[PDB]
Amino acid sequence: SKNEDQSTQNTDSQTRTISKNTSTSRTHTSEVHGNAEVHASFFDIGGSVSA
Amino acid sequence: GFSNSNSSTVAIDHSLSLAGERTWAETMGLNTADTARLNANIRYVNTGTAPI
Repeated sequence: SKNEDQSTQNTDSQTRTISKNTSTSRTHTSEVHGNAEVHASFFDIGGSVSA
Repeated sequence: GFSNSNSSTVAIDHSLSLAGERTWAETMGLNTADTARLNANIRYVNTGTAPI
């Protein structure tokens, strides 16, 4: 007779997790735009520079 | 057009959590060498002629 001791375990688990969260955020934005423009017509030519 | 830009977002959070749990468990242990125990129900019969 093999003197071996064996065991089986069954387990059930039901978990209810109720969670809260909150947040704030603060953003600060700098921006530097550029522009150049060359217009041309039959007899009218222009140019423009912007920032 | 040539547009540069630069932002900076500063944030903060608080949080709660309420976790309720109910756990059921069952276990059956056994030893293969000692599975069962015996018990006999027996009588004694004298069919002879002298008592013992």
